[PDB]
Parts: sequence; structure tokens; C-alpha cells
Amino acid sequence: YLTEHPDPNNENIVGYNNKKCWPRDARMRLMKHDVNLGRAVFWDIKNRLPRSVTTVQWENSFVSVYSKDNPNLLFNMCGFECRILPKCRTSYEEFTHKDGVWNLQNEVTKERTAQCFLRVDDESMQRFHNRVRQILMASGSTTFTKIVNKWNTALIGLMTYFREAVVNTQELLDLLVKCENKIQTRIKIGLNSKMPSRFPPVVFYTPKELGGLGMLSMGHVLI
Amino acid sequence: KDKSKELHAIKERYLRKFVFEWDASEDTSIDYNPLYKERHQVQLLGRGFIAGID
Amino acid sequence: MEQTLPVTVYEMDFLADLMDNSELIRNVTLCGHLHHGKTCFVDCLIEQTHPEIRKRYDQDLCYTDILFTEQERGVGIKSTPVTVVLPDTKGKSYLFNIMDTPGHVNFSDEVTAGLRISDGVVLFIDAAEGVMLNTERLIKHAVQERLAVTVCINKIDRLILELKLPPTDAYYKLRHIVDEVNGLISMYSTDENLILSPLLGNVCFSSSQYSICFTLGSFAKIYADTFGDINYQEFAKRLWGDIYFNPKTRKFTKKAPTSSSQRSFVEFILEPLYKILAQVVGDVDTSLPRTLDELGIHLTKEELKLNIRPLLRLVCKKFFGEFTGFVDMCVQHIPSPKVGAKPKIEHTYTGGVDSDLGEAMSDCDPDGPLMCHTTKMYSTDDGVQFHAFGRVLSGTIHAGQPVKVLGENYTLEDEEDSQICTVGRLWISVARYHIEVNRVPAGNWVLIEGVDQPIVKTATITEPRGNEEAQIFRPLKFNTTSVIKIAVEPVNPSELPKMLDGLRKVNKSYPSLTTKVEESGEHVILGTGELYLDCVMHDLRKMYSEIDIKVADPVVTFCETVVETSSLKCFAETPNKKNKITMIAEPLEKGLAEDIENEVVQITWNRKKLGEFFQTKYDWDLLAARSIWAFGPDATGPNILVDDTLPSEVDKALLGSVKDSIVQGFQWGTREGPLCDELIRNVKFKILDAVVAQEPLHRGGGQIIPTARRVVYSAFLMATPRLMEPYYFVEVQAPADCVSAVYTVLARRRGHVTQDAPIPGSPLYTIKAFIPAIDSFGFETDLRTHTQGQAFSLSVFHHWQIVPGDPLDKSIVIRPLEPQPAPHLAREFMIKTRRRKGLSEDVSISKFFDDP
Amino acid sequence: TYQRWQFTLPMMSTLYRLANQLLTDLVDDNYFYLFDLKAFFTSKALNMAIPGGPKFEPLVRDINLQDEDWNEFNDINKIIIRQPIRTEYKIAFPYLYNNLPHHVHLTWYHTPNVVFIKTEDPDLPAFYFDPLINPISHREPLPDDDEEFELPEFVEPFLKDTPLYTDNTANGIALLWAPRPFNLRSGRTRRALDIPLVKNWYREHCPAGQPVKVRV
Amino acid sequence: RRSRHCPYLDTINRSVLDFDFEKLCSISLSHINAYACLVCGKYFQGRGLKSHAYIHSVQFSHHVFLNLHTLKFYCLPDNYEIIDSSLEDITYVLKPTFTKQQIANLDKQAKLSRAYDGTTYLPGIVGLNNIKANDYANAVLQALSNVPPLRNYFLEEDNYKNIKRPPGDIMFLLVQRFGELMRKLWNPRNFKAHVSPHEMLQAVVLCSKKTFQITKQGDGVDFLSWFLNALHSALGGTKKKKKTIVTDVFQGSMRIFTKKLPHPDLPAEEKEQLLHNDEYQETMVESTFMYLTLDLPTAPLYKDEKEQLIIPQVPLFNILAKFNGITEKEYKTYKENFLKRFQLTKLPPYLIFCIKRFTKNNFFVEKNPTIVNFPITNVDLREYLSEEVQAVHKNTTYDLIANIVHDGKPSEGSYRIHVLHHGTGKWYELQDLQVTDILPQMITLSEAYIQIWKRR
Ligand SMILES: Nc1nc2c(ncn2[C@@H]2O[C@H](COP(=O)(O)OP(=O)(O)OP(=O)(O)O)[C@@H](O)[C@H]2O)c(=O)[nH]1
Ligand SMILES: [Mg+2]
Ligand SMILES: [Zn+2]
Repeated sequence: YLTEHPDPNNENIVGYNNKKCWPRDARMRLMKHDVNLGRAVFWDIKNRLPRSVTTVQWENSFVSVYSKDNPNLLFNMCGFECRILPKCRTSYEEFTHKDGVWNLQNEVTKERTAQCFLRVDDESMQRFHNRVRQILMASGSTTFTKIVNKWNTALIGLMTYFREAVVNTQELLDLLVKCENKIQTRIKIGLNSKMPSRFPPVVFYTPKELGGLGMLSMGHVLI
Repeated sequence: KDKSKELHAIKERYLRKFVFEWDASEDTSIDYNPLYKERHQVQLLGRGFIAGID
Repeated sequence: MEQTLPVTVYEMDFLADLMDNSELIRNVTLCGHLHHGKTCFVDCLIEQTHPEIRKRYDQDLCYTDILFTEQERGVGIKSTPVTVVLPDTKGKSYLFNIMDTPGHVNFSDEVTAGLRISDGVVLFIDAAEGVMLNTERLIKHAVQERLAVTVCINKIDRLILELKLPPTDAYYKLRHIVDEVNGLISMYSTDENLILSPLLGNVCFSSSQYSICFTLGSFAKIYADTFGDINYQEFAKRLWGDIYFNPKTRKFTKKAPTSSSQRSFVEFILEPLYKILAQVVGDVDTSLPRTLDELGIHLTKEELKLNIRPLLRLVCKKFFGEFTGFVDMCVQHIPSPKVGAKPKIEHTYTGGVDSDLGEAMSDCDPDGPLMCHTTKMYSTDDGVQFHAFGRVLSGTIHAGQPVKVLGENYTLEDEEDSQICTVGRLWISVARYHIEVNRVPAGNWVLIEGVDQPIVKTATITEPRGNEEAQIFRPLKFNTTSVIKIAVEPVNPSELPKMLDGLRKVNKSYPSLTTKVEESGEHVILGTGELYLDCVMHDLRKMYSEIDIKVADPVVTFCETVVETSSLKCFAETPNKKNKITMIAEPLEKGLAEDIENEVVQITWNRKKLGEFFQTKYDWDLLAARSIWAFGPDATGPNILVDDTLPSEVDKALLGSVKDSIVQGFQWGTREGPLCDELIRNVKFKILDAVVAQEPLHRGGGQIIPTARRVVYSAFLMATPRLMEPYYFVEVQAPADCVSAVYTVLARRRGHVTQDAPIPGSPLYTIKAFIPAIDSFGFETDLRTHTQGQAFSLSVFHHWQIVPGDPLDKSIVIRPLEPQPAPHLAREFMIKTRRRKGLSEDVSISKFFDDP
Repeated sequence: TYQRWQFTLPMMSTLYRLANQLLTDLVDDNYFYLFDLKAFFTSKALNMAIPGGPKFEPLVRDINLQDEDWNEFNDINKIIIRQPIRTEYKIAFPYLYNNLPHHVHLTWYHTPNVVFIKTEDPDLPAFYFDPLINPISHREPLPDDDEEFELPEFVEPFLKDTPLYTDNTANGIALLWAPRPFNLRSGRTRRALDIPLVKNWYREHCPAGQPVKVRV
Repeated sequence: RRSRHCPYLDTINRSVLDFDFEKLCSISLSHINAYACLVCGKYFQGRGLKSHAYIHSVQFSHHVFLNLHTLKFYCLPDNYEIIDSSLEDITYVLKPTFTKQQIANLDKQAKLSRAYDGTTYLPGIVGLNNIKANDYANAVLQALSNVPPLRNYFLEEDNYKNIKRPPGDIMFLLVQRFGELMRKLWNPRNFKAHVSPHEMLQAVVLCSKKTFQITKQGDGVDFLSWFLNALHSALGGTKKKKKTIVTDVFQGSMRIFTKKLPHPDLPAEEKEQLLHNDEYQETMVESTFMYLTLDLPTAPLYKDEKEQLIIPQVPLFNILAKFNGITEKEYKTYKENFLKRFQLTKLPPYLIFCIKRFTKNNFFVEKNPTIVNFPITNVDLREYLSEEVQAVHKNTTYDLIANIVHDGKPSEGSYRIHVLHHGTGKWYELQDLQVTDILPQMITLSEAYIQIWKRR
């Protein structure tokens, strides 16, 4: 790779994509050898496919390296963000049961050998937030029941797709409560033009068949 | 507590209403080094004095 | 020439005439402690010879300290040359090449560079502070560099306007300062012919701020000018030093009449000076007109309207006139340098004085071979091209004349560190402006353009097609060791070449700077201290390379040693499986490393004298004493290499054949070191056995050298290894009250207070202590900010000491960002410096052993 | 017009004594180490606060230390920590401890300590060995007495008659070190608005043991 | 004496040797006495005991180095020159040299060269590496190559080596590194079919003062103009020598007929009266031009039945109608309008057209997508000259030899270049590191941005 693309200034680190969602010690650490290996692998793969038929672009790709310097193996698949950490490498610690962590264990000897930590992709977070924004904007002259039905459908979809990742993600919970509060504020504004104080939650959270809106909750509401 | 605060400093370094009174939260000079807490006020040979004070 | 120049009392034509006559030249270096008046003295001299230039009333002009950083910080950072034509008390004129040096203990490399081309030293001592750290170190350095030293006691007005001591006590203070200087000189120089005393003319008294400068001779000349019937020479011979005047008989006696008479000095020099200063600053409106009438000084009403400080400067200037005492001192007690050439060649020239060129240069004639020597490199404001500043020891430099520049690595056998260049222009550098000339004779300082490319630090310029048997002058021997270390990187890697160019330029500029690239591609810079490195970074970031640079946190450079002989005798074999070597290691005796470093011994010595010294001093049997082979990484290193192999087991001729290869391997191994790849200090390596292959193509070359290094590493590792730390020697100058605060601050940082004493005649105290260099960072600012500025400290590298812990211990566990306790500092430092260098995670004592 | 003035030294001394209660009796600027306009400019530029100093909005958009992505340079596993690098070290040595020092000012280095022995008793001689001074613990090519050198009758010290000190010598020496404008003997006339009385008071370190409101 | 019998000579591996970068010691950064280790291709300070090269030799067992300035080999640690004629290839690749016969026969070469690896290529048609953003500079440099006169002048170092330069001249780096790059490009015995312009571009950024960086792409035409002027000035030795190689090859002369229009918002009487003022009459300000700046008509703003493709087109001669004595361009400076006519007076042997593709409208820059319809092998410019100069000029037919094309949006721009390879007649399309063969009839179907034509 370097014979094809000589690099005298060690400039192979300027444009390297990294998963900013994780902490610094959980991201990929840019060593000379690992950065060069990633760039070389990408170059080798991109050589195979002709430019005419289809192209593989570095800006939209991500290549992660696990080696003697980097102990984490990161990737993003199907809207998830998975990070695999071996037990032998840089664990040195006992583990309890957290919700978002899968205990990858060897299949023949049945031994815990690695842990996979999961998160919800920032792209999926943004898509959900934009869905809520669309619901609110297009709300316009629509009905409270329809607004609540849209909210319930969106929340059910997100929560049934990203099951453990939502719990593992500390930003998605805040986003969920923010959007829920926005929806409730929309209902209250429709009710009256002046904001009340300590509005009761029964109207929102009572089932539809019993006269309520049947809202679905994902926060910590104290009656 | 001072040692924990020092380690915290190291880790942090490396890894409408009309208010006429400034808030105490604006205060600086809250240090952990005793050399900067008690700073050995100057003795001008015992013959110079600070202005204003009696 | 013909370029434009400022108006001068003398003329450039007369200056050009003077340069030819090498009997009326004087190469002087102004040196001394920080903030002791050197720059203002030089500026007052410039004011004298250049009427247009002046020093502002409220602000002090310098005319040195030209740099922007110097102007902002207030501390001289770079030495500055000046060339003036000063008049002597007798009315004769001489040419003075004055190199004004900085004072801060961090910039002693500039002082050494000035000394190399100077012939005399003028030591500036403050009248209040007295002798200080840098004055002591500079006296040592000068007497070791074999220069003639004279003293100027500056700031004598602090005894009158700040301490307001009585005249007798002021005299006692001055006498005490002289005594301290004499004691230091006698300590550091065996010869006793060099004694400083105002009676002889080696000491002058100056107050640079108020333009006062005089010697006993000059003040007696003032007395004679007022009354024309006295020999000022005899008067000066009698003034100083316990000579009481008797007016009834008008004679001087060693016995005091009336038991209350003041000494002749206190009566004639000091007391009237007290009177003049007191009258100017206390009674400017009542009796000053009468006092000026008595003195004969007449000054205009607009002039006497001034404020007290400018008025004092003006009155003192009118009363005293020119700085003739300084010129008298320098002329009488500094070589010509036609006279002083011989010691200069003897000490510096590598080819020896006895050489034919040695004699030709000791003659020091303008008509002869060209043997210029360049030690400084000054950059233009644009920062593109450097001009080489040096001295001409023979011949005559001509503009446009091709020359041959020889660098430091040049030797008469390897004639590749030379290059043929073409000198562009010549300058006679006055501080702030350069008088361009077309030729320069032997015995003068010169700026040269067009010879900067093939030289980095120091070089010698000769003529091609002549002086085939030419050898370089010795490279500068520095007064200290650069220890503090930083790493550098560009912010945007696309701009690396700019950073590399800036690194090269700063390496050229700073004489003792060392820039290098580590195995892991890390650009490291070695500097003396915090302010040194700050100035270096400012220059690298603003002047030379115009990019933005990330700097790592400062760290120091360690060494590696052993504390007991090797557990087992170790060995290695060449890849040919012949040529086996077998060594042992042990620690040297106390002080032997210091002797080797300070040149008490020289491997160049005849084996007779070498063995004699080693036997008589360090209780070495003559058999071993005559078995020395090498002296560590350099010809003068703190490690020794001996061979104990008896001739009965091996062939001495064969060992002599492979001696050079073994010595090269030993020196390389000592330079690198196994623990963390750093110098090995204070170790004795004894070759206990050696089986050598018979054929030269079976031995030598790439066979023995790596094997010798591997054996050295194995022996060192087998011997109980330890790391060695550098220790700074701190000297704080604090009020009598803040001593306890200084104690607290030092105790916080592993410091140890050796002493704390008062300054006689002053209300201040000096506290001397030792501080680990690694912990020294930020210490001075800590002290100053805790004391509210009343305490100031200067620190300089002193010696190496063993780090508390044991390095080769794997039980210890180091957290990433925690200050480790004392017992495993060694292990922490070892592993982290290994990581920095980029070597393996750790080292095993069997790593370099051949068996595993 | 009341434009310019030129006073006598006794007048200046009396005025200085009267104004004494408004002046801090400082002889040097060492007091203001890392507490002067240049240090404050540097702190503002680097977006840091001297313990007792002001605090502004970031001059340039601050660089987040959680953004950098663990290169070889900033590898925390090679650092050796002995003492935390306080803001004061960076303010004192801006170019050695900071990355990207922009619009940073170099701070004046040490100025030699002024050792002036203020006189408390006006009855003493002007030139006097005050007890504050550390004592000089006492202990030569001299020509013989039998020598014949003889001075002429006319010759004697330059100002034998003039007294060494007068009743207004210590006053002048003190005025030499009095703060502006009491070290002058002439000048121009300012405006009552243009004369601030407590600028020197609030430029100093705050006295110890004061309430938070006055500190702020 | 052991020379010619070095036992280690096999260990050399030409696969790693890369002589395209700065010659400085890898451990001291000094330029003096630089030796390249032929086993691993790293630079060190040279020779002698205790030097970096010697220490590296004993430490790694790399026992063969080459002095980068004297082109002599040496074996270490035991120093002695190596005299073997099979190593001449390394020296030639390190510092190519072209003799007069080689330069003369340079063009008439129809047989491919083969790099050290099994890669065939042709001299001159050689890719230029693309550091982050280099496409525009690579295109301009490639077009300046393939110009026989300028290339023939810069292939011989002694041509410009001895021309004087002031003390602090940093503009001569441009000329000397351009010569180095030209020699590297036209080297027929290389080790790789591509070369790196890193050094030349570093010099370019240094001289341009951070204009035309390598991490941001600028205007190809702006770079071309600045580079031509920089080379002209630099070759001008301690003066403006009226005739440098650049002026001899590219610079032509035109006669510019400015007629200041009286005023737009004036009455007819005043407008026709102002004609007699002679301030609004034709003048002649004959000057010199390095490159004509042809201007495209704006997009039609509406599609049409014929040439069903939405893409508009123009004839090259319609574009060239300006610069005849008849047509009039309408210059509009603030407060004033000029009717400018032009008349070519001296046509250079190598004529450069720069089509003003990009244009800044009220809100952003726009790339006019018009395609000029030009022939390749013939264009007769006789008719655009005065009869006073047609007699002087014998040859006026021009052939397209180089064409630089810009593709993509004004932001995500990219550059390619179609170059005619003499010796053969084939047209090669070069992108940064990709060389393809392109049919002559497909050249005109792209958005021409710069053209270099040869007078024959
Ligand atoms: N009282 C008094 N102060 C002086 C006198 N001469 C110089 N100074 C002060 O001493 C300080 C040092 O000034 P310089 O002489 O320029 O400093 P330097 O001698 O070049 O020493 P470096 O800064 O290390 O180069 C300045 O603040 C001066 O005002 C003097 O004769 N009397
Ligand atoms: Mg100075
Ligand atoms: Zn190698």
C-alpha cells in the first residue's frame, strides 16, 4: 500500500473515521501500524471492484483494527453499534449483569471469552427525533387521539427493535423523555393557551377504552 | 479530600431577573494547594503597611 | 563599503586603520550574574562614542537585548557583539571588541561561545548582592578557559540610596566582595600571580545607571586636574587599603592618627561621592547651586529643572566624564592579543602549539594562512539565512574569496566534513547596525555571509590549495549539561517539513541545543531549563517555522549504573561461532567518574603517567593500571574498560589486532545502554577472557562490534542495575522572613536544604538546596507566587543521583495517572521511558544472552 | 490657567506624609508577579483564571479535550506525573506548556529586589547601620610608612566643609521610592475625574479572610 | 582493493528504494553527507566512525550505502567504495541525466519502457500521486510536460544552473524542483510507473505563501497563470531578462482596441458629440498575453427540439470570433463601459486557451456546461490576424496536444487531462494515478477547460 501511495509525513491519521459515541479509551486508538493497516486493507478491497460498476468511498466507510495496541473491536450493523472486548485483554475485572452487554462465550468449551457492548446508532436516534418532529409539525389541526396514537406507534417500534441498546444508551433515554414532554405540552396547549402547573397524569395515561388517551410511557412519572 | 481533588484535577486536565449582587458561584481562588490557600502575606520589613487598613 | 552609518565621535576610517595594528585591539567579554548591569554599561559606552543615540530618562535603553522576546521578558537571551574605539585616560585610543553575554544561569552556552573567541573577561558584580551563583560559576569557567579576569563592582549607588550605609561600612562591604572574589580565584586556579585588588588596577567601581565609572587612577586624575601638582599614579597607589591620611604632615601612614581618622579611600573617594549624591537628591533647591559652584559644574536652568533621577545622572556625568577607568583596566590587564595568541592556540587548537601552523598562528600576523574560527550563528530578521560570527586568528578574510569550511567531525584522515564555499560579504557588527567592510585582518571579530550551509554549531575556515595539514579547533566544552527534554509534533501533519526546517534553524541558533529523532519517530529537544525551552519554543513557533506545534510535557534524561559486581561472568560468541568474548562489570570508586569527566585524567596521557596516577590515587595495582583501554562513550566518559586477561591464556598481539573493534563496541554499548537506551555512568567493564579467530576476514568488522556490545549489555544486566537521576542545585535569594516559606516549598518537592545564610551588609538571605530535576518543574513559580514575589531562585544541574527504587522489578504495578510513591519510582521511570523510546515493554536479563 | 506646577522637596515630603493612608508602601513591582495586565491578557487569551483574577468568555472557540482521539503523541500511558500543571505554570511559560498559544503575552521576569531601609525615627543620622542590615563580620600590597610621598598643602577632600547629611536627606531618599506622583518634583494638572483613588487598592491581592461578596 | 568483490551486493532490493523525497538524515535531520541504505531505503548521516550510517550498518547488518550527493557506493562498517556496473540503474533512477542525442530522439520512441516491476509504460505518460487535494496542480504540471521546447529546456540542468539569483531568493526552488520533476517524469528506466510531486508542491506552497495548498484545491487557471509568471520571473536572473524560455514558448502579443462607450444613460445628441471628444475613440494598447481567455455564451435557459440532448454546444470558431477586428467584447467596469476589440499580432508556437468555465453569479459560482465543438488535427487561425502580419507569419495551423478538463460540481471538482503522445499519435487520458487510452473522436465531447495547441 505504501509503495503505491507513499506517506512521508505520517498523514494517514488526519482523515481517519472514528466512532465518536464511545469514550476515548473505548474508541479505536490511532497507532502508526494500525492506521496504515486499515488504510492498506481498504485500498486493497477498493482495487478489486471497477470504478465503473460501483465505487467504495472511504468517507462513508469505517475500518477498525484490533491488535496488540487496540483492545476493542468496533462496528456498526443494522442500526446497532457493537463493541467487542475480550476477557483476556484489558478486562482484568469482575462483571455483573448489565442490560446492554452480551456475554459472548466460547461455544465448544462454554467459557466466557468476550463481552459485546451495544448502543443505538446516532443515525437511528436522529431518525426517531425527526419522526417526532414531523408528528408535531403535521399535528396542526389534527386530534389528540391521533397524536397519541402516532406517539405510541413510534415508541413501540423503537423499543421493540432496539431492546437492550436503549437501556445501554444514556442519551436515548433523555431524548425519549424530552419527546414525551413535548407531546404532553402539545396536548396541554391544545387544551388551553396558558400553561398550567402540576397537570394530572391520569388523562394522559388512562386507557383509551376508559376515556383516557392510552398514552405509552417510557420515563419515571410519579403519581 | 485534597488528594482526591488533586487526582480529579489531573484526570479532568488530561482525559430577566435583575441581579445587583454577583453570585458566589462566580468566585475564583478556591484552590487545594495550601501554598496557594495560605500565601504568606508580605511583611515590608515591619515598617511598611497596607493602604486603608487601620 | 560606503554604506550609511550613524554619526560617531570617532570615524570608521580610523577604525579600519586601527584593525590592521593588532597591538591596539582588545577582545573582552562582559559576563556576570543576572541583572547586574552589563547591558546598561555597554549602552552607556555606546552613548559616549555615539552622541546621537541616548538612553531614555524614565526607560533604560539597552542597544543590546534587541530581540522581541528580550525586550518583553526583560532578560538577556543572546550574546551581542560590539566594536568601539574607546579613549584611554592618557588620551590614546584603542579598539574594543566587547561581547556582552546574558546572565541567566540557563544561557551559559552563550557565555562559553563568547569566551571561546574572547581574550579577557570583565566580571560585573552588584554592590548590594555581591558574589552569587553565576559569578562563582563564571569565575570557575574563565580560570579554566585560561582567560585574564578583571572585575567591575557595579551598582555602587545601592549602598548610598537604598542601604544608606555609612561610608566606612560601604568600604567594608566592597572590601568583603573583593575578598570573596580573590578566594574563589585562588581556589579554582593554582597560580597565585592572578590577585585582584584595586591597588593593582584589576577592580573598577561603577554605577551604570547614573553613568559613574572610575578607578583609583581616574579619581586621582580628577584630583590632579583640579590641583595640578600631584602624580595621580602615586596618589592611586596610596589611596585604597588601610592607609590613613595625616594632614599635619600631609603624608599617608599605615598607622591611624587620632584613632578616628578614616582611611584614605573613605576620605577622598567615598565620602565626597556620598556628599554629591545626598546634595543632589536632598537639597536640590537650597544648596545644590553652591555645591555645583564648588565642583565647577555649570548646568542650565532647563537642565536643573529635571526630576531627581535624571538630574543625578546629568550631574554625575558632568562631574566624571568618560569611562576611562574601564579602558585603563582592560588595556593594562588583558593580552594584546598578539601576546595572548599563544595560550589561545595552546588550549583550543587540536593540532597543538608545537605544530608549524601552531607557530604561524601564535605569531598572529595579518599576512599568513587563513585560520578563522566561527562559534556563533546569527539569523537575519527574516529568519532565512544565518551569518557566521567568529574570530580571525591568522591571515585576512576577503569578500568574495572562496574558502574551505571544516566542521567538527573533520580529521586529517576523513576529509569529507569540509566544503568549499564563497564568502559573500563582511561586516564589523556594532550591536544594532553592521558596518560592511571588504576585508578583515587577523585578530578581529567578523560576521561572514555565505558559509552557513555546511556548519551546524562550530567550524573553522581556511583557504583551499593551502594549509593541507590543517586541523579543526576543539569543539566548545560547555559549563553544564542539557537535561530537560521535550517532544514536539506539528498540529497538521501536512506541515511537517516546515517544522523540520524550524528545528534545524533553532539547532543552529542555540549553541547547546540537541535535537534528535527517536526510534518511534518522536522529535525530541534537550534544553537546560524551563526558560531556555520556553524561548526555544517561541522562536521555533514564531520566527523560523510559521506553523502551530504541539509540545509534550517536560521530562528529564536518566542514566543507568550498577551497584555491585556481576553475579556471574558472562560471554558471547560471534555469528561465525569463533571470536568468543567474556566480561564482568562492577562499580567504579567514588570520585573517579568526576576525575575522568573533569579531565584530571586523559587517555591521551603516556601509559607511564596514567598508570602512576591510577596506582597512587585510587589504590590500583600497576598491572591493572596499565591495562586501560577506553573511557566510556567519549574519550572522557564516566565508565572505564580494562582487560584482565593474562598473556598466558591469550595472544596479546591478537588482542591488539581486535582492540579497536572491541573498543568501538564497548563505546557504542555504553552510549546506548540496555535498560532504557540511555548513557551508562560510573561502571568498570573488565574483559576476563577472549578467544580470537586467527584470520582477519574471520574477525573484525561486523563480527566483533555487535558481539562486544551484546557482551557489555549482558554484563551490565547481570550486575544489579539501577537508574540515575539528575539533581539541580537551587539558590534562592529571599528576605530574612520568607526563609520558612522557602523551606516549606522545597520540602514539598523532595528538596533538601543544604544551607541558609545571610548576605553580610544586606537585609537578605541566601538559601542553597538540592532538588530533583524532574520535580523541579514549576518550582520557581510556585515559590514566587507563594511568597508574593519577594523570593527568587535560580537552578542549575549539579550531579547525578540514584533513583530510590529498583528498576528491574516486575512485581510493582503502575497506574497510568498517579504520582507513585518513592520505592518504585525507578520502575515507573524505566517502563515509561521505554514506552517513550518505543522499545519492548520490558527487558529480561537473558534478552541479550546467547543461550536463550 | 492652573496648567502646570513645580513643587519643592519639603512640600512633596509633607504631601506624601499626609497622603500616606492611601498608599501601600510598596517599593517594587515584584508584588504583581502574575497579577499584572500582561498576565491577565495571557489568562484571557488562554481561557483560564488566575486564582484571584478575572474570568472572561472564551476568546476563541475552546478545544474540547474529549474530542482528540488518543494518538501516539497524547498517549496517557507514557506520561510521568509528579505535580499537576496548574494554570500559573502555563501563564508564566505560555509557549512551553500550551498548544496553540495565540495572542499570548510574555510576562516581565524578575526585577532585582529593592532593599530600602525605611526610617522610623527621624532623630537618627541620615546614613546609619540599621539593625535590619545583616552585620559585616570583619575578618595587602601596602607601601611602607617610611616612604616619602607628601601631598601639597592646597589638596584636601573635595567637599570637606559641606556636611555629609542635612535635615532633609532621608526625606529625599524616601521620595526617590515614593509611588507616583510623589516621586516627581514637577508636572501637569489632571482632572478630578481623571484621578482615581482606589485603583491601586483593587489592583492588589485581596486581603486575607474577607467575605465572598467583597472577593468577587 | 576488495572492491568489485563485495559479498553483500545481493542483499540490495530495488523494491524499497524510493528517491522521491527530501534527502536528510533520518535521525539528525541534517542535509550534510547523506547516505541511503540500499537494504531498507532509509537516509542517514554519512560514513566515518560513530556516524549514524556506520552505527546503523553494524546494528542492522545493512552493509551497503550510497552517497546521495556523489553517487558512489560504500560498504560499512569496513569502508571501501564498491565498483560494479550492475548498480548504475540505482544511480540513474536517483539522478537522471539526458544527453543531447537522447533529448533529440525523445519524441520518436514507439516502444514501451518497463519499470523494475513488471509494469509497462511510456515516458511522459506517467501518473502523478495525489496527496489530499492535488488534482489541479497535477493536471497543470502534466500539461506543461508534453511541451517539447520547455521540456527540452528543463531536462538539462546546466541550462539554468548558472543563472544568477539574489541572496534570499526562494523562487528558484520552483525552477530547480520543476527540473527535477521533469527529469523524473521523462526517466525511461524508472522503478515505478508513477511519481510523487510532493517536493514540487511543497515548494509551490512555500513560494505562493499558503495560496495553492495541497489540502485544498484551487483554480486550475489561476495556478497556471501564477506558475507561468513565477517561472518567468525566476528565470529572469537579477533582472527581467526580456526573453526567458517561458516567454519564447508561450507568450504572444495582441493589439487591444479600447473604445470607451460615451455613456449608457445619455441622450443621443450628447452621445454622438462625445465621439469627437476622442476619449471615447479607438485607442491601441498593444500588450502581451501568456494565454487567451475565451468566454462561453451563457446556457440557453430552455431546451430545444434539435440536438435533443439538454446539453448545449458552441463552435470553437464561434468562440474565437472574438479576437477578430470585427467582433466587439463589452467590458463593463463600474460607472463605465468599454467596447473592446482585439487583433492578434504575434502567435506563440505553443498557444494556450483557458476557457472561462466557472463564473460567479449573484448568489454562488456556476459551471457553464456548454461544450465547445473543436477539431483536433487542424485549425487555421490565419483569418484572425491582420494582413500586415499574415505575410510575416508562415505557419498558422494549430493542433491540439493537451486538454485539461474539469468534471463535477464547483465544490467536488476533479481534473483529468487528455494528452497526445508523440512518437505514436495516441491520446491518453490521465487522472491522478490512472492512465487510460482514449479515442481521438471522444476528446471534443468533454468540457474543455484548458487547451495547449502546437503550431507545427
Ligand atoms: N540601582 C541601580 N540599578 C541598575 C544600575 N544599572 C543597571 N540597573 C538595573 O539593573 C537591571 C538590569 O539591567 P541590565 O544591565 O540591562 O541587565 P543585564 O546586565 O544585561 O543582565 P541580563 O538581563 O542577564 O542580560 C535593570 O532593571 C536596571 O535598571 C545601577 O547602576 N544602579
Ligand atoms: Mg544583557
Ligand atoms: Zn538499513
